[PDB]
Amino acid sequence: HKVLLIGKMYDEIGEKLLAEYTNVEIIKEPKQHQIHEAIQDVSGVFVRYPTKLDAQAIGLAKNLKVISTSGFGTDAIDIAAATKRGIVVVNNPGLSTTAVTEHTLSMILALAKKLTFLNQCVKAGNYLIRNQVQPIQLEGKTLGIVGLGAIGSAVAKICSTALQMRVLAYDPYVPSGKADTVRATLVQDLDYLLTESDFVSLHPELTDETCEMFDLEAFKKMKPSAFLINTSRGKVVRQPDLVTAIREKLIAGAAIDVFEPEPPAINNPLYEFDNVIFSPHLAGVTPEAGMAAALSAANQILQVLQGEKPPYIINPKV
Amino acid sequence: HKVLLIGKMYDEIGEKLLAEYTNVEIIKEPKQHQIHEAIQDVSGVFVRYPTKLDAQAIGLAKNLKVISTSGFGTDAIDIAAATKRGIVVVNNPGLSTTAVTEHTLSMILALAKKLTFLNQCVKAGNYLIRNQVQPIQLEGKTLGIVGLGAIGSAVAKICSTALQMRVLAYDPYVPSGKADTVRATLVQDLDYLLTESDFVSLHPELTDETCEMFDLEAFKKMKPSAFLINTSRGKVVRQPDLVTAIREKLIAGAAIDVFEPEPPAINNPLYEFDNVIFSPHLAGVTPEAGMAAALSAANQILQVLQGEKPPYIINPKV
Ligand SMILES: NC(=O)c1ccc[n+]([C@@H]2O[C@H](COP(=O)([O-])OP(=O)(O)OC[C@H]3O[C@@H](n4cnc5c(N)ncnc54)[C@H](OP(=O)(O)O)[C@@H]3O)[C@@H](O)[C@H]2O)c1
Ligand SMILES: NC(=O)c1ccc[n+]([C@@H]2O[C@H](COP(=O)([O-])OP(=O)(O)OC[C@H]3O[C@@H](n4cnc5c(N)ncnc54)[C@H](OP(=O)(O)O)[C@@H]3O)[C@@H](O)[C@H]2O)c1
Ligand SMILES: NC(=O)c1ccc[n+]([C@@H]2O[C@H](COP(=O)([O-])OP(=O)(O)OC[C@H]3O[C@@H](n4cnc5c(N)ncnc54)[C@H](O)[C@@H]3O)[C@@H](O)[C@H]2O)c1
Ligand SMILES: NC(=O)c1ccc[n+]([C@@H]2O[C@H](COP(=O)([O-])OP(=O)(O)OC[C@H]3O[C@@H](n4cnc5c(N)ncnc54)[C@H](O)[C@@H]3O)[C@@H](O)[C@H]2O)c1
Repeated sequence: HKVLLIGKMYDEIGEKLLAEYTNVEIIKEPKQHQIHEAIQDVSGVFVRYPTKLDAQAIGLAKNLKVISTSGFGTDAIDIAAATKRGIVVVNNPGLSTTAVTEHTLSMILALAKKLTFLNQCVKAGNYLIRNQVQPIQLEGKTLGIVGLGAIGSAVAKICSTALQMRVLAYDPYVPSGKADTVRATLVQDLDYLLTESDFVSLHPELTDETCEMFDLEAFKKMKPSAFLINTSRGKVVRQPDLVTAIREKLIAGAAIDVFEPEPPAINNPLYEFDNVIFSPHLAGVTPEAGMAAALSAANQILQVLQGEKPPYIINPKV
Repeated sequence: HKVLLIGKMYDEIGEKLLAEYTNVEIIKEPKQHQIHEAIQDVSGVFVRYPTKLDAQAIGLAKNLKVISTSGFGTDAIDIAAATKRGIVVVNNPGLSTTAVTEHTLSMILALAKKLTFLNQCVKAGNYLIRNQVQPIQLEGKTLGIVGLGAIGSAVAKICSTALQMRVLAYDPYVPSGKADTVRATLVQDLDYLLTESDFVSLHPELTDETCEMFDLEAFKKMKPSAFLINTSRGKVVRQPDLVTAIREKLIAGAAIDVFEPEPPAINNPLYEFDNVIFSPHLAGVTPEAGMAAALSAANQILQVLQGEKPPYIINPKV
């Protein structure tokens, strides 16, 4: 059996696991022709997010039996083309809770302390900015969490207890006792969260219900002094609404790690604003998180080649 | 009685407290001649850090009975000239523990997530940096704390419990039980802290013993992958040693909020490096912290004018 890695894994341990049982070829940032030639006789494919696996490549891969993404997202793979050939598409979700939690805290604190802005002011000799702008004390402020899942709960717990924040959570699919557990208050009215919050951090699953759930109307209800943090999925925010909200001062700032579409263009209208900070979809990509996802991707590839059913099938009908 | 504020307070509540009992004049970023004319008939003086109160101004102030700084630092005031005239010099220390704790966490997390760097990479269209640089997971890393006082203990507590870090503390004037209380380990050998730590955060009092205690030899013992965080006092670091340490990759980065001297010059050699981030001595300057220091400065000014002894006398011999 031969296996093709389109893009490197997040940690070489998954590659050595694969090399012990299959013939592996790795290609980095490939052109389409490289993909076409290397995929023809291969049994398994790994795809480093967010590069795309199209129907032409899938059709050219005569022996292909398993496709594994690098993380949770499967929007870059032509899943329909893979199910038509009966090819298993496999996921690697939920291995980066701690990484994203830490990343969310870093971005909440960064906005609160105005870190990126005050850094340039000092590097530009404007230390006298001490007399103009002031950092925000997180203690006693209200954090609003959209989505009280694995990451939302962990962020909720740290902010209420260690950082002494009041935390509200909006999540229609969770009991109020789950908020109590992490010292938060569940709220059924998103409006109450939006009007109450000094910081809003998005952690919901991307559904039809949450797609673009943060639009202009939401940004109007938010405090003008409040900040948005999005480490969930890019589609949760209606991007031009955020541009307008930032421009017209409907909110005070933003920190985002997830874009729509991905990769974002080099002329994205949000890059202009100084009160909007960015990270290139790395909240879940620490060495520890990458090692878990790499081992998970290798394992699910091997199990399919050995006929054992893997845990994270995206198209269980095949 | 008349009172002069050289620089604004960190919150207008101390000024309204003063105006209720005295005739107040406020001057912002003044030239020396403004200070000389406004100080002659005044009974009390407030000095916004870090502007200087020199012996000429103190000699021109015939009715001056109390000088209060804005915060802990008194190095900008000619204390010797004030004691020669029997003038009380008063401090306002210890009112910003929570502010500095939060600020230290923001800077530890910022360095760990490479925040300022990854922000420019996205704003410059280099989202593909995902494949080059990776953030650091704080869980299980070793934090070394120099100075287990009010702020050091609070930082220690949050990092060991909420952030799941291993914390070592070096502090010759503290029992090992104090480290146990915040889930840290006291270490008597600074070398052990330096060689063990992935992040070193400075929180000691500035003494002869701690002055420039972080020099080149210390930076050599630190891990090349480790980061320095300094929110204590600028004199704790030998500044050109840090420039050398950063240049020659003895440490991996730095986040500093306190300079030597203050204010720092516009051509400070550290501004060049991208792995060194800055804030203009604002770790203790949140609205909540400023309001406490402002009320404390007003109160100590009024008590001296009313002959009641204030709590934070710097020259108790007068
Ligand atoms: N973590 C972040 O990246 C982050 C988060 C929030 C805010 N910020 C930035 O921080 C700055 C402070 O804004 P704010 O939230 O405190 O509200 P603000 O009312 O805009 O700022 C308060 C004071 O700072 C002045 N100011 C604003 N921008 C300035 C600048 N570039 N240079 C010098 N002075 C400036 C304002 O003067 P004028 O009204 O005359 O301009 C005002 O006197 C803003 O530029 C904002 O974009 C950055
Ligand atoms: N919070 C912060 O501000 C902070 C903290 C730490 C590090 N940093 C910065 O982050 C960058 C990553 O450094 P590292 O700690 O991960 O060790 P590193 O070995 O210098 O970087 C690892 C990979 O990233 C590449 N790299 C370094 N700087 C780059 C740049 N400006 N643009 C594109 N690629 C770059 C390196 O390529 P080459 O070896 O060929 O250059 C190497 O392949 C460094 O520039 C460092 O100064 C920022
Ligand atoms: N930036 C990254 O690298 C990265 C890494 C991993 C995950 N993520 C994303 O972060 C987000 C959170 O991940 P997770 O592990 O906590 O997922 P999770 O499944 O554990 O929790 C998601 C929550 O969303 C809630 N939710 C569903 N509909 C909602 C709605 N209309 N309003 C509010 N909440 C709703 C669900 O009830 C659930 O509690 C996900 O979107 C995931 O794709 C990002
Ligand atoms: N950036 C800011 O805005 C700001 C604000 C307030 C305080 N600070 C500074 O932060 C630092 C910490 O403040 P704090 O309130 O916790 O003071 P603190 O008095 O409560 O604690 C200081 C600690 O330093 C310890 N120490 C003394 N000598 C030492 C040595 N050789 N090695 C290691 N430790 C030693 C003392 O035993 C004490 O525990 C101080 O230097 C203070 O001036 C900065």
